[PDB]
Amino acid sequence: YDRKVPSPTGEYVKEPEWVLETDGVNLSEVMTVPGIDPTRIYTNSFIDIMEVLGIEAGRAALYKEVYNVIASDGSYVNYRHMALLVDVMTTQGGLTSVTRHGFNRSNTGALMRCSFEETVEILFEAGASAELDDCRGVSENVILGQMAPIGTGAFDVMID
Amino acid sequence: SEEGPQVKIREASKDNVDFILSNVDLAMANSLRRVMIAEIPTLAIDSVEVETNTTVLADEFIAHRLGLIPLQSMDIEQLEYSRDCFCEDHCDKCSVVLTLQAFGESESTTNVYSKDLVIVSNLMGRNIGHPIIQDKEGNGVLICKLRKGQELKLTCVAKKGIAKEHAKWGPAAAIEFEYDPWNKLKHTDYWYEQDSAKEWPQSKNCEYEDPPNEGDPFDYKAQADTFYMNVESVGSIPVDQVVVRGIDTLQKKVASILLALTQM
Amino acid sequence: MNAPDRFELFLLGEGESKLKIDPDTKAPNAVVITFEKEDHTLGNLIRAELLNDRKVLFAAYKVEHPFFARFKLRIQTTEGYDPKDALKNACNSIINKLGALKTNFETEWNLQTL
Amino acid sequence: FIVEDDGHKELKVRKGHIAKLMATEYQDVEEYTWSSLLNEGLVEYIDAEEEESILIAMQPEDLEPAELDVDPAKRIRVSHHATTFTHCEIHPSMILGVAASIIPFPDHNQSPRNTYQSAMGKQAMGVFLTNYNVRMDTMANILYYPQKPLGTTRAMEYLKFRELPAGQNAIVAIACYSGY
Amino acid sequence: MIVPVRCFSCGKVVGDKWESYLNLLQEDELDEGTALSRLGLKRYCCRRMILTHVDLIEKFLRYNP
Amino acid sequence: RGNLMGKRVDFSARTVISGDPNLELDQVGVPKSIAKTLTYPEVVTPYNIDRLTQLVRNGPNEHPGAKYVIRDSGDRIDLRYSKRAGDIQLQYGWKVERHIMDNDPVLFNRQPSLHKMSMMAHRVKVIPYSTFRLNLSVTSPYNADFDGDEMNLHVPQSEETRAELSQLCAVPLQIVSPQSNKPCMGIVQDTLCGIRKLTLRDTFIELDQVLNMLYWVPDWDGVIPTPAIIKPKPLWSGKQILSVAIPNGIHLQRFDEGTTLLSPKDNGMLIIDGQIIFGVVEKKTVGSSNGGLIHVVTREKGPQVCAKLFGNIQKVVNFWLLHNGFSTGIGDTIADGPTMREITETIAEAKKKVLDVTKEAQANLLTAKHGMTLRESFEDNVVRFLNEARDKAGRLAEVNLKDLNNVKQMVMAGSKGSFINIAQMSACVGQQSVEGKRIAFGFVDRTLPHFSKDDYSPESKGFVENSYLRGLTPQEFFFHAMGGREGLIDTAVKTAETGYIQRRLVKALEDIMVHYDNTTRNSLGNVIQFIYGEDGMDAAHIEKQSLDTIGGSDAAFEKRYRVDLLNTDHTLDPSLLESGSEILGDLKLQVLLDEEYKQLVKDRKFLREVFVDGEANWPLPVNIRRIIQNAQQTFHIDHTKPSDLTIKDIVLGVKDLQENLLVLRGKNEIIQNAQRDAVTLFCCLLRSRLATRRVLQEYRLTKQAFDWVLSNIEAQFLRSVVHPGEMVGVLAAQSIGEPATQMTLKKVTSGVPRLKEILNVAKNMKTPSLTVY
Amino acid sequence: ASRHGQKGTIGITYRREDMPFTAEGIVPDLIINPHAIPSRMTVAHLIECLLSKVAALSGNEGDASPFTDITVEGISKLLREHGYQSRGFEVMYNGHTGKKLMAQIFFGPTYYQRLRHMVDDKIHARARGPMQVLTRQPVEGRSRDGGLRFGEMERDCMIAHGAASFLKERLMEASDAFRVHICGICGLMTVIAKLN
Amino acid sequence: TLSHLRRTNTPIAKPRQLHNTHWGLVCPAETPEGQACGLVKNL
Amino acid sequence: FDMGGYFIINGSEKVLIAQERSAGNIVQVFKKAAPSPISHVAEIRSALE
Amino acid sequence: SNTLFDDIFQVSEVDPGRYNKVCRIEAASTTQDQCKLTLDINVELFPVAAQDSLTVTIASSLTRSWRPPQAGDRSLADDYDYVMYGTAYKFEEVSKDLIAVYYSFGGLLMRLEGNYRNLNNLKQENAYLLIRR
RNA sequence: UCGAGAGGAU
Ligand SMILES: [Mg+2]
Ligand SMILES: [Zn+2]
Ligand SMILES: [Zn+2]
Ligand SMILES: [Zn+2]
Repeated sequence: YDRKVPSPTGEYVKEPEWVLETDGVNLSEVMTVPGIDPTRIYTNSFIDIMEVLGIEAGRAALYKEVYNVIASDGSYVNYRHMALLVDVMTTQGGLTSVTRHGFNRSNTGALMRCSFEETVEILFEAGASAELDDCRGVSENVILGQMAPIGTGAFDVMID
Repeated sequence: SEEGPQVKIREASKDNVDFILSNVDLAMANSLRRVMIAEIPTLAIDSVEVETNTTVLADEFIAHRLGLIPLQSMDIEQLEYSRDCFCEDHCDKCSVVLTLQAFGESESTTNVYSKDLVIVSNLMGRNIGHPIIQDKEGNGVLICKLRKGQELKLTCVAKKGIAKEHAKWGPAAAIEFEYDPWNKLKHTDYWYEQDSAKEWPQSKNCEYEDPPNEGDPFDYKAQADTFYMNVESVGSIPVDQVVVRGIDTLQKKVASILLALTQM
Repeated sequence: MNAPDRFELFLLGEGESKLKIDPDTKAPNAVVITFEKEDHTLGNLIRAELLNDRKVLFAAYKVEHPFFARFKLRIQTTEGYDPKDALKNACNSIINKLGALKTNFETEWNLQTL
Repeated sequence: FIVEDDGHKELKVRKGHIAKLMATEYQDVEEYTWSSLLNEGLVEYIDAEEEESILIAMQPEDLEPAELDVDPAKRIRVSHHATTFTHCEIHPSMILGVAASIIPFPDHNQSPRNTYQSAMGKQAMGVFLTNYNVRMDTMANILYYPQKPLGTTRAMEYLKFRELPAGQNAIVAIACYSGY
Repeated sequence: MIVPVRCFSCGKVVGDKWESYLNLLQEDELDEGTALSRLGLKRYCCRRMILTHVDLIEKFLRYNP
Repeated sequence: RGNLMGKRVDFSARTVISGDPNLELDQVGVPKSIAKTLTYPEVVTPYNIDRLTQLVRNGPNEHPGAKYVIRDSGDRIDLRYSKRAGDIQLQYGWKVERHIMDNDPVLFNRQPSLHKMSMMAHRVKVIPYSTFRLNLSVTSPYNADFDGDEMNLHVPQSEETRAELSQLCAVPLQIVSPQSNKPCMGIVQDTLCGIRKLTLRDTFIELDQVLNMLYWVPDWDGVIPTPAIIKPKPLWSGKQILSVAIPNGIHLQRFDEGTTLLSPKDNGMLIIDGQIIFGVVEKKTVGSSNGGLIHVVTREKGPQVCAKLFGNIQKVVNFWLLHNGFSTGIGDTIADGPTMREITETIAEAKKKVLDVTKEAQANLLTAKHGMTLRESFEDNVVRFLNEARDKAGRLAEVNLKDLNNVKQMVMAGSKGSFINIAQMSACVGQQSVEGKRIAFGFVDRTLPHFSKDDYSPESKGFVENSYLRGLTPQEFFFHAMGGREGLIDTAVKTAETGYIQRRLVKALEDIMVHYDNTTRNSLGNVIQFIYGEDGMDAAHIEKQSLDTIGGSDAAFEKRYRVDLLNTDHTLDPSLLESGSEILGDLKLQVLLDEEYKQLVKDRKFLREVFVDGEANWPLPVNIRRIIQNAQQTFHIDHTKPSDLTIKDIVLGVKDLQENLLVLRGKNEIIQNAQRDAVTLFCCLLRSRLATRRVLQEYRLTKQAFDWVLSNIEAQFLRSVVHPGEMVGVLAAQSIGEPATQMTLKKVTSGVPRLKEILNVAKNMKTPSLTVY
Repeated sequence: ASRHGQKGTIGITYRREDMPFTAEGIVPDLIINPHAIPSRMTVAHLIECLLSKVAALSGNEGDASPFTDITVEGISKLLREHGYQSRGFEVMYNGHTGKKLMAQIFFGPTYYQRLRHMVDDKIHARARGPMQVLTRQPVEGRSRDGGLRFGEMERDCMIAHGAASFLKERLMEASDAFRVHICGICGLMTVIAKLN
Repeated sequence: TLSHLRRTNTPIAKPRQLHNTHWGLVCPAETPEGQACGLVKNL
Repeated sequence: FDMGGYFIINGSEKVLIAQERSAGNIVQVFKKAAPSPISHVAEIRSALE
Repeated sequence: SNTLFDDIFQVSEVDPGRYNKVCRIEAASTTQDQCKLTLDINVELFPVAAQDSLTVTIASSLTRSWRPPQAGDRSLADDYDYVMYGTAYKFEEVSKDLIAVYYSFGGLLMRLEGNYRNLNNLKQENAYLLIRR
């Protein structure tokens, strides 16, 4: 791997470094090894980094793996878009997946949750667990046909 | 002889006229062929009422074919536009009625040529409405074919119109147009693989211009004044009057601008 | 279906004038003439002949849309010279060449033998 | 086709059998048809399982022996480097479908483009049958003046595309002109 | 399905040369290239009207109604 | 999700699309029958009753007219058939459902709706014919083609609804996209092909063509520019006439490969005050790119000037290209006779380099590379050997493509072209691939029954020596057809997965919006980000600009920023400042520069901690580079007169400015610390460029100009801030689902399979690895 | 469309005068654009235009069979016999002006196919039309004078814009706004509808 | 009409891809797009 | 030029489409997956001709 | 409002930079050894052979529309066969007591390097160039 | 109204 790194004069110059590439994954026994740098070693398995190096180390490992997908196709997306998506998966404390048995098992209302997948089964449990909906979700007000809190709808307007 | 554009006819015929349009501006040569093709008024069929059609062809197939049949249009100025005349639908001052009847009374395949068109309305003594026959056998244009037991009865109304509205009123087929066959004007950049000169054929009009000397530099600030033209005519109007009525239709089109400027 | 009737290329519609003249804004001696029901057949011969008149500073036409048949013409002339008079002499300069062409061709045609 | 020894490995079908085939095509006296080719042992019916064990030839000139100057513009065809033939292909264009054999020069094209045309040559307009006037079916579109194409496949004759075309030889100029 | 009266590209009347064109190939034993040149068709826009034409009218006649 | 989350609606339309160069950008072609069908309820006022009474009198069958009229009772009145259709007295307060007319706001749709920029408002321009007309440059935000594509249209029925299309959802507002922080609309395919041929130095235009080109610009001032050449023939360059489209106050600088300030290759772009100075206009100048003309003009002059600018470039260049002309023959694929000799030689020497490797493998003299089998090393070598033949022979052809070659000219301008297409059309199409490898042994030990068994040669495995010009052989035709099936499968497989991916992302983040404290939240109120995007700026008003504190030697960093009043040799020369001689020594002022220099040194350490790669080019909300160029031209500064700024003006002024850049406005310190944390990188940029040596020496500003830059930077900052109410997660979803849709084509999981692993968190991954340092 | 996957709708109908012409008066029936050539690599389209052009002049048929030994260089030997550029270029003149086009135009006949998709068979527009019985929503399809779907895929796009009142308009006033009455004790629409 | 009578269907481990065995019997190119590409083939 | 090969039901001419299927009465060896208790199968689809 | 610079140059190199009607010209001032210029010229109108000697002038006149000459009464300020109109985009110093001025005559580029033009060649938009036989 | 097939789009 080629790498630019500061010279004593201060300008960046390229210092080539030898980097091993493996076919497998076990972080708990690989980083605890003499002769490596255990401060910068990396896997392309963010799920292993989350349980080993802490959740917040997995968040940056999650975002970098999204970036390598985009930049391999040559495209460019701004930072905040992917980093919003990464933080939503990461905020719940583990690795919340964007799937029907992932984020959609949250407490984020019912009519919002019933609009994605497993539609009728959610209303069944909500009829049992007697859930009350805040109706501040976008999909609650779309289903009820109201002006949702969407920009224009975030505020009320009244006279002096 | 008159001061202005000079014309020298190289070749001429009943259908083709080859001349050189010397000492003219470019826009006059191009507005000529634009007004030659479209704005000349000429007569062709614009309405068809079908009595009986036992043919295989649909009526509007045949109605499309009848419009493109070339009719005589020499004394066309004595004819009037239907939108101009005061008749109810059409009259003899504006329109020329035609009539076609055909029956298959032969075991052989019976053709329906254009020369079988017959004229009903009064011509008022002008060269108007006669379908052109250039066929060496004399049979005009193969409109339809008939088996035994088939008939076709219809009435064609030929009205006056302009080729901008529909191409059936087309006086001329295709206008040859070349200026500067050596490209001494450098009006185009030649595409080539090895040599521009050997990959492109010399025009026939290259003989009637001075071959340039490559040691001589670019003759800049020269403009296109000499044009080479060749006019085909369908036959509705003779070739000599296609261009002359083209000049007149353009000159009349300039004239309507003058009268509009005075009225304001 | 949606296409207009094909005579609108050369027939003036309801309440339409042939020439509508408007003066140009932010130009001393300039005018805009909205030729109706006309095209590049007519406009290029006007513009190319205006350029031959040595008292014309600007002369150009454009077609706003190939759908419709109309074009705008802009002329710029020296002070004390209405471009309508520069237009009038230019169009009249055209017809003299056209009428000379008509008789020159008819003279040369009847000389030819076929 | 069928290849065996002779005096060497050569096709069974000869020019004498070919002339009697075209003698049958003139008469449209000891007729010669495709079954006569099959029953004289000159042609075999080879399926996918049985062609696992055979060595086919692409062109009948691969069998001619070999021993320089050549036209540079043609395709680069590899010398086949094979001798022990059992069969020979009738013609390599006979791998194509009925719709793909409409396409001119498919060997000079990208293979998705050959596929893309084959889906919409079925939706071109034309005369599907001569009795369109007689039939009364739910929907029918017939071209006014259909034209046989100026560039025809050799396998167009057996598809009757020249006899029942679906388009017109439009005069096509590729040109950047008015940006429409 | 029947001979176009005029060429699409240039508008020359090609609707009269059909009966002549067929008999040029047969009664004179000509080829198609010299046949089109004889009939006054010289531009290729004209030539593809007659050459590429499939006269389907002859099959339409055989249907007796 | 079929009747509530989305339902069929009236006041809608649908037809084909076609492209109109003489349409404006935000204008839409609407057929009359569509406008005769669609209505808008308009209440009668004193202002409109003279028009509306005529419209009702005009009738519904021909437009402009009206179809229904509503009284105060609410009982509708049918104008298609009634007695009083010609006898109407419009009392005030009545509702008249008129037709759609010119310059009305309507939505423009394209399915699939992968974008917020795929549903943009349009100004109605009613046209006669039956197709929706749209501008050339609006294709890419819809992925529009004209090969039979169709587009929808929706009509608002109330004034607030009309306002939201015009002031939020309009075409000019969505020109710069929050996705990719760049414009989405650029010059396409004809203008783009023409604007290079226009801008060539050989390309010169005469007076007759130039005057028509001038009047084609709509908002033109009426001033003929003085020609480039005047003596033999007054002649204009294409750069002369094209520059009239670019508005005054536009500066643009760009450098690439051979870019001197004389530019012998005519490359690069230098644009000053609405005139281009040298260059060739092409895709890197005028395409929808980061830091292009569309990026400058939309920021500088606004959206409406740039939307009007889109047409004005088209109307000139299409006029030039209409009269210049352009085509593509098949001689644009023919290479030299000698070039074909070396190309088939290039194939042959690589064909023998496989046979030498194969014979080496056949005698078991092959050395097995580490980690991989002996057979896998043979496949890896030969695939690499033959691609190098395909890549070189194609690059042998692009050498031989002359300057007049029309395929080359599209590659040159970036309209529609690539190198590989030249390699396949002229030199050698290459080797086909199925499932990542060569053509498999479907038959026993052979690919086709015309080869002997166990033939691992290039011909019997998928390599296609002949080109599309030369003609593919029968065996090559099938392998090319075999690999093409996987692509049409791969094209059809990914789009269902991608369409699932986009829907999963949107419904995950649909409640995500910036609330009224810059905190990203959801309906429950669970905070996801405290500052949106970790700095608090909308991704639209964001540009890439280098922080040159990072790069360069410490001594070179020193010379550009160290000012020692106490030294005689490293001090502001009295040429630079009126107070130059009186400032020397002055112990109370060198403490301010040393405080400045100690912070710029601390800043360089700070960014070097974060930016380990050292690439300073990173996007930041305010383009200071364009601001300073404005002050150099708005105030006609010379590079000889000394400044009006004492050192106390600069150093105290910049430090006062950072307090006035605002993101959060709380009165407690942990918000103020978050506010300090929000702007911290921008100040590191701001102090780097507004430094006391750099202000006085590199761009010799004055006191009047300097106070304006502080007013510009503060105002541009507060503009470039997220507006509370923006649903950003929905935008975040589509900003990744749409580039996922354009994902299509040394073994690792990459792209859409890897993306399917990342989102749907994979217990077992198809290719895990450890990158060991 | 043509026989090589080259689709395309009609952008404009120009007359013969507006169309560019050559020195023989020949005028293209059809004008396509050169940028659809290199992206999709349809060289057979380009040879068909050449082989048809030599077939029209010579009066002989065109052999476009696959796996022939016919070359472009072999065809272009024949077209130079008939007095044109070997690779099909023709000096063409503008119709509007009459100036020779600076780029010589690739010109020739090419078999084209009129596909079955017509605009007036696809033109569709609707306002306040029929309603479905079950859902009180607009009916499906243009064949029943139906309404276009404002799908959930489109609902996300108006959410990202922030157009909230347009979202309420597109979902109530268009397509099945309905008023119903509910009780304050039991939150259900059990109440007897009593209005007048 | 000619190409309907030679159409095949496969009611549904890599079936959709073109096999070497398809040489001579199934058209390599003629197939639909999208929905069932390679499942529905022509002879 | 009509080719036949179609039935005529209720005036609407119908085409029986071909139906691809694996051949019966052949022995095939199928390597099973790695998380499987059994590793290889020999399948024979047995039906009378 | 008059002549700013005058010199006489002998051309060293003429280079058609992949161009047909423009060449890159290279010359130095005769009677001087610390001044040289590099300029883009139109060879189609004015053929510039190598090792020719060309008098070169720069003016400031002789805003508003460019009207055509219209007559000989509008008297040209050029006894030359070639002229051009351009804009100065940058001025750089090679060294102390040295200078270099950059002009763009509508994409046609000139570089003038020397010392003694210090009384002229200012930063203003207006600039001409006159070249004799 | 429900179920089936066929294309059009990316
Ligand atoms: Mg499309
Ligand atoms: Zn009358
Ligand atoms: Zn013709
Ligand atoms: Zn209750």
